[PDB]
Amino acid sequence: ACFRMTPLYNLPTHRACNMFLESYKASWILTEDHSFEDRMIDDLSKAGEQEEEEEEVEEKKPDPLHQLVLHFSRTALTEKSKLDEDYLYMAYADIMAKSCHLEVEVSFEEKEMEKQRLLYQQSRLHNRGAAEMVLQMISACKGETGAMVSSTLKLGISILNGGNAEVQQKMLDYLKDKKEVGFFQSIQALMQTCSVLDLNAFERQNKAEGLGMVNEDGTVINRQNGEKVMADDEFTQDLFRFLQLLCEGHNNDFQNYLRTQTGNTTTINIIICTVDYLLRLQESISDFYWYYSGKDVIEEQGKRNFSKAMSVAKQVFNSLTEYIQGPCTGNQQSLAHSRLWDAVVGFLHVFAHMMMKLAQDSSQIELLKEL
Amino acid sequence: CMDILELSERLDLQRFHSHTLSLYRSVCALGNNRVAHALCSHVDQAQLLHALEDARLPGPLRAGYYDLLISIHLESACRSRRSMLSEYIVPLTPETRAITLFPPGRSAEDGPRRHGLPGVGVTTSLRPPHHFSPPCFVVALPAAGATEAPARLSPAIPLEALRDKALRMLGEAVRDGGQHARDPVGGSVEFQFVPVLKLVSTLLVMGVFSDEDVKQILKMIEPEVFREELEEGLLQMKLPESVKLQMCHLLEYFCDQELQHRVESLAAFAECYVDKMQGNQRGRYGLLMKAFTMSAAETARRTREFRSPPQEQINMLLHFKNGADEEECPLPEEIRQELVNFHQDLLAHCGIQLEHKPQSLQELVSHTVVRWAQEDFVQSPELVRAMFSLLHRQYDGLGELLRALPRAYTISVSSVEDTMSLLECLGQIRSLLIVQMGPQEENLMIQSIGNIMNNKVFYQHPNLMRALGMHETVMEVMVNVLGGGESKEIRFPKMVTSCCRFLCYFCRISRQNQRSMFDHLSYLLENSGIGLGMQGSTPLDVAAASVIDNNELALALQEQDLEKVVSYLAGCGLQSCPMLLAKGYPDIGWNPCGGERYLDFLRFAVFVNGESVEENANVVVRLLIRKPECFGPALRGEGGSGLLAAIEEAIRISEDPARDGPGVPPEENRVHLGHAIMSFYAALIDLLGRCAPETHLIQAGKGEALRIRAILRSLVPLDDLVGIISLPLQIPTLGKDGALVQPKMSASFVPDHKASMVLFLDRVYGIENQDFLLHVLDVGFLPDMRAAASLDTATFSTTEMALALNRYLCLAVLPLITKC
Amino acid sequence: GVQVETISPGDGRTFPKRGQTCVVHYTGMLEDGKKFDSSRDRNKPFKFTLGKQEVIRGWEEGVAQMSVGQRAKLIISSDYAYGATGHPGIIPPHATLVFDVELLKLE
Amino acid sequence: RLVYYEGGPVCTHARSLWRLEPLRISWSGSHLRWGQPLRIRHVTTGRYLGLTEDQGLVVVDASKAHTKATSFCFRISKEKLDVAPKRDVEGMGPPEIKYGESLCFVQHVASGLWLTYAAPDPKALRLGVLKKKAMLHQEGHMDDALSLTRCQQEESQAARMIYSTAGLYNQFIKGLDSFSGKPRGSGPPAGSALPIEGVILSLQDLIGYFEPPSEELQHEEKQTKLRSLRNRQSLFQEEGMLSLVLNCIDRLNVYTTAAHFAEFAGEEAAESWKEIVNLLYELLASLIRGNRTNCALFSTNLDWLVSKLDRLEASSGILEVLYCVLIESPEVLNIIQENHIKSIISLLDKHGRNHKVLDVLCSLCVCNGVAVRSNQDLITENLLPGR
Amino acid sequence: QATHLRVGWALSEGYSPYPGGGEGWGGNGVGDDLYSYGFDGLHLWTGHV
Repeated sequence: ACFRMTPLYNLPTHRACNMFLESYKASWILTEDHSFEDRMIDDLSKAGEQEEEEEEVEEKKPDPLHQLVLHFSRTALTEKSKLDEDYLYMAYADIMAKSCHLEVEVSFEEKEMEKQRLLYQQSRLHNRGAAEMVLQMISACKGETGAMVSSTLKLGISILNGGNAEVQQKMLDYLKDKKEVGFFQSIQALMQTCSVLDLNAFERQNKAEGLGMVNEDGTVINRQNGEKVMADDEFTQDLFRFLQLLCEGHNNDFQNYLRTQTGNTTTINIIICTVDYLLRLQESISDFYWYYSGKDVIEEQGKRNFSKAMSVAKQVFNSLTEYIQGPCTGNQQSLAHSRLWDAVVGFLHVFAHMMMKLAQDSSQIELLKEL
Repeated sequence: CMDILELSERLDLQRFHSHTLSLYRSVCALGNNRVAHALCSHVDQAQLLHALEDARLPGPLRAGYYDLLISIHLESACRSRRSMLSEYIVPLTPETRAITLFPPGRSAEDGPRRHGLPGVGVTTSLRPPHHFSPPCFVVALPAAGATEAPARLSPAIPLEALRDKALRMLGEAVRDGGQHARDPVGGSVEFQFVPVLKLVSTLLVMGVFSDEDVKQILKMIEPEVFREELEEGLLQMKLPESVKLQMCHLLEYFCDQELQHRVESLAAFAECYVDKMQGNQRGRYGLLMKAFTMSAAETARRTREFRSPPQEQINMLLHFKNGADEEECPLPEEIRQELVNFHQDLLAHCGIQLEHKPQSLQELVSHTVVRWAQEDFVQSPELVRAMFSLLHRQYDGLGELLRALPRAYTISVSSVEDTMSLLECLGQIRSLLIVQMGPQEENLMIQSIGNIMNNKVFYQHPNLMRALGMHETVMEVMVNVLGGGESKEIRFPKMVTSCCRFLCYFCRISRQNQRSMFDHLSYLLENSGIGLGMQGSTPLDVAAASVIDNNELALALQEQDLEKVVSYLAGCGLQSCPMLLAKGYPDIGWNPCGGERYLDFLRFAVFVNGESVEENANVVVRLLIRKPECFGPALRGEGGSGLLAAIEEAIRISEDPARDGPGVPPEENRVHLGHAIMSFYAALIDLLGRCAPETHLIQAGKGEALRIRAILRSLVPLDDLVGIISLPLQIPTLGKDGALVQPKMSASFVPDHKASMVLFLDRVYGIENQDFLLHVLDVGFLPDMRAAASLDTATFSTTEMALALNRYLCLAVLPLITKC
Repeated sequence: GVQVETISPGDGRTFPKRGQTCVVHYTGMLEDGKKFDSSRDRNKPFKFTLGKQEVIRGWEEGVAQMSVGQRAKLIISSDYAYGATGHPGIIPPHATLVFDVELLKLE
Repeated sequence: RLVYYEGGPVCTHARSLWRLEPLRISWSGSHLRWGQPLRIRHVTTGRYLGLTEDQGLVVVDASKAHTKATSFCFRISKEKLDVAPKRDVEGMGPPEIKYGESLCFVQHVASGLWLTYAAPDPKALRLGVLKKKAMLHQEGHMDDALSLTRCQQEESQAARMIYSTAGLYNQFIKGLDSFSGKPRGSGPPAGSALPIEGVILSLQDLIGYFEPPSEELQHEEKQTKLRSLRNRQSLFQEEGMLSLVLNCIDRLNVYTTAAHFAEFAGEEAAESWKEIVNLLYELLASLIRGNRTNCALFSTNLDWLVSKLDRLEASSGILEVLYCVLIESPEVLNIIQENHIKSIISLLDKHGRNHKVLDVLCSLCVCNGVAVRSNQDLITENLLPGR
Repeated sequence: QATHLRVGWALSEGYSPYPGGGEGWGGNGVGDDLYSYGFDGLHLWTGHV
């Protein structure tokens, strides 16, 4: 409160120094923006003095970027029980992902030039084994969530953005040539670990926030515990975006492959796995609506959780649309004979009632637009 | 005997002797300083120093002797220093105040492109010294007990002479490589360079080289880049991949020195700037108070800053990166400009703020790594990994500082000695992470834990302890010994007992410490399946300490963890204790002692600060009803005898030997089965009473609260509670002549058992009727009050039963009568 | 017990007394002639205070029996050197030790 | 002899593999059809699922596996519409049943009973048992349908190899026990003949089978071969071939030399004693090499291995086995004792200066970057001071 | 190592001490074999004893 009047000038010099270091790192160093990824990739992708060395050998030696990708591929292919967290791999995967930028009225010429620039940036990586590396790392994670698989998925999305047909072809050829069930087993495990709206977690978070501020912010924890509801929504969106980009452009071969892997000893139906996740998410959203139905106005935190769930649902709908569009008749049949209709029925119920409820207060216009 | 140089042609003897050297290296590996001292008698200092210089020695023997010298004399010190080299505890001394990012130079005192030579200059980060003892095999052998003597230090070897020899040999190797002879020392360039480079790297990391020595090494690496304000450098010579790996190690050391220098410069600037900021805030406060209240609202808005936490004040005062008005940030413009200039200097040093000759360490490393990768398809994965780690550090220099700062910490000059002692103890504990636990290691661990817990810096700098990761290291040691032979009765119980005393206190030191330990709850709950026979503190106690009286953490608890604990409780309620069966106790068919421990962890989770956490209480109640075996054989639906019958049967068991214990004893027979059963049921009733909902929720008529209370009322009848409360206690008496017939508290029915019944009765059923109040007073409370009053004589006043009765009356009974 | 056999003569008068710091150069061997210790290998004289039970009993008696500048061979039985335990990894159990000691100076 | 529904690691072992055998020789590899009668053979034991009038559902021997007892069929549904019969076809036929997708009920043809699970007996779940005895019942439960899952060619080959190898080595052990304690004097061996040639050929074949991959291979290929090798070692160990090899080694170790063996088995048999012993030790090393799980099994019977180091017929092989065990298993390192270390040092004393013995000696000193101070101290105290 | 200095007699056919290694711990001189007989001030040396 007021009378205590805790001034910074009374702190001992070393306590003040530590506080200053924390604050300075948080506000000045962290906020600084340095873009070295493009320069790094450009420097690493250059062979040196090839003519002087007279590399007349038909098989040219890999350049530094190629060797880096090969090293990470070897690490992924090593036979181990689990994939150890590797700060080096995570950093270089982030660098490679950032190297592919994915950047009013834009002229047709400008749009085509941007597409070509992105294609060149993605070819820099997929000409050096990046696609196979991504597949190998996903397989090696063995269904365990974490920073390694998050970085792998982000890299895959970066090299697949725009529906890169060449990358899709390389990935499909690698998968069909290796014939390993590990990749889709890992994908299925990750999809099953993906989370949905949790009302017990929501109530716990509300109570934690309600807990008041008695002591000083340093001594107290500021109740800044990470989000408890849909804490991995970014990972879920990345996983389903990767699956969508595998089929973007109506790639019939890979659309069929996602349903049935003919060459493998066992097959996993990723279309049905996606439908099952959508059903879980729909049930969670229906629970949230029932929780809020009696209340007159949805508060800020409830709106935020609704919005996160709706973004995830949007991504899942886009993934299913990509699976079936073209059309892939096999995928159309597989979806028609699945639990998709129940999910659509539940979603229609929620949509109708949330429309009618949100229309009654203009403070929820953004939520209504998203819905 | 023959000349050892004949092993160049006698290849079987050469192989056997090289493997003998490997065996020497391995019998002393990872801190066996006693065996290193022993090996000093088989390969003496003169032999090792002669082998270092022998140019005719076959390559395997040369490498083996270099490695043997390192293992005997330097490995332990190098490892201990390397463990500490990742933390920056900067004391606020004049040398620290003097440290600056860029060297004071004619071009400018800070800012100029030219860095100082890496690894050369003043560094103030605390690093405990090296400790060695002289080899000598005529001293009297300490005839004290085994596994208790002070740990042996590494045998000493003259370090200044060793440094000079290493430098001279490296220079000779560089010259010879430049000359390109046909008889390399050791038979190959790799066998000529790798050993001396390994020795030099070890000595560098140990930090024994002086500034002149470091300058010589830098000039050997690259004469042009590291010229001081022949011409062929190691980095520019053609070398095998192993030599490139050693060069990468040297470059790693120098890059680490640059990072440390940046951290220390930042700390020094932080000291100066924070002093200026505090001095300015003092003046602003003085002027604000002196003001004759222009506007009360203005005064309140101004003091809004000074009535805020210091961390928030600092954040507000440092929020002028993109400009700010004197109201948003009252910091003066001059003080802002100082920080702006320092930030520019830091960016320039890291290279962020913007010649084929490198001219700098960063550019040299980048060019070298890229050139190697361009020149060859590197075959060694270790070399590839080192190359690209170095390249990443060069390209992202600000990120390295950002990831290093969490491990930086400033301390006052008066804390330096105690911090050094604490660092030595932590070094010993960390060294114990690479050796199978034994008696000597157990004693060392216990002593180090005691010293740390007696050190003041442990209590005053919990953030420093967390940054050092003390809790994680101690937890890892404890879990190693626990997991090792999990089925077998775990050895070294005393070490695990200390492993709480330390950690189970670490949680209590501060809330952030509690949160950090809570982050490992599943780990502790995973390893908590064993214990009991501990008869001390346990990982389950660590788990309870993490969630104790902390509302935020109790709410952050996970249903998975609660389900794990409930499953353990179900196991305890279904199976007997193998240890008790072995010791010879009767087979009652379940494990009250373990059940009590698990119920106890649940009680802390359900109730925080004298109130029930509904979120956890409902979950716990539902899990318990879904696994009815958790209620004990008495509360079983079909064959259950009821709580009152269970307690009476337990009393009979206690009275009758041959059913209460083995009947064949350190703690007077250790476990008594009657008391164990009574304690289990008391703990269960206490847990259920604490899971009962709050009166305000009941008044508001919440459906969930009413349902939970109804479930609890159905589980426990009121008549059973009243009967247990009415059961008589054995009071101390005077028989014979002066014979105090005191009940054995640890083996009989005690008031602590009735306290839980009273708690359940008051929280679940509640007293609301005068007739019921009078009935319970007449049958259960008044007799115990009269007994406690009668035990107020001078002889019985301080008896254990009298004190227990006083505690029971003053904690359960009398408060209830006051409420009613 | 310890037997002392002169190798080179000393001064003949200056003997160590209790509480003095004897500085010596020695080479230790087992009875069969195997070397196990030597201060000359480390190139540093060994210093020890007489009467503080720092060294083995055989040394304590033999060096006291010597004069400054004297070199002598000390033959020490097991009970005087290390007894049954020995020095693990260096000296076997029940080993007789032969030392070649030289008393450089007294301080 | 009993059949269970079991879950967990067993789903990757060889005891859960069954061969479907239609009641015909011609076109027995045609597409499986609903209602088509067939036998179900357990691969690793060679026994047939069947209904016995006394024991109910069991696996019977091939000699007792007549069609009435052991003929089963797959049904799409439990409806009583099996009346409609079908004739055989000379060809691959029409595809009816699919892997994974199709859900099939198993019916005993002769009795019409359904393959189901016995009502979970009490106290077994309480102990922790999670396997349900399978039975043949008149009605069954709604969740009786089974899904047919394909197994890898490597797994099926390993299962058949386990079956044949177990048969051969059991016959060998019985042969040895036949004359265990019956000296022949000067007459005939006085026992049953030994399959010496078969045993030798089988041991050589299995050593080649378990050969570790060549070092000069591309990383990917080497990793795949290592994975396959580990899986095969695990399959054999789980089916119990390690115990069989150890039993053979015990029976042959009872004898101290080829002549001592000949005194009981005859000169012809004794001419292969040394070769068989060496091959058995090589197979043991191949079976445990690089396999932490297999190597850890010796922590209980380390004396069994250390006590054989001084046998002169297969010293190098025994040392190789010990080397593999110590290289892979920290559990053995944590139970090593002074007498074991002294035996290993006596190996140096009695066989000469062999660097493999030193390699063994400080495979005991450190393992996976963790040191055992007791082992280090014991080696230092027992090897160095003698000089 | 202590300086070596011995005086005595040796037999022509048989006393051939080569530099370097040899009997015992090397450094073979007078009295280190059974072809030579030496004196060193304190000891009579023969047969390396």
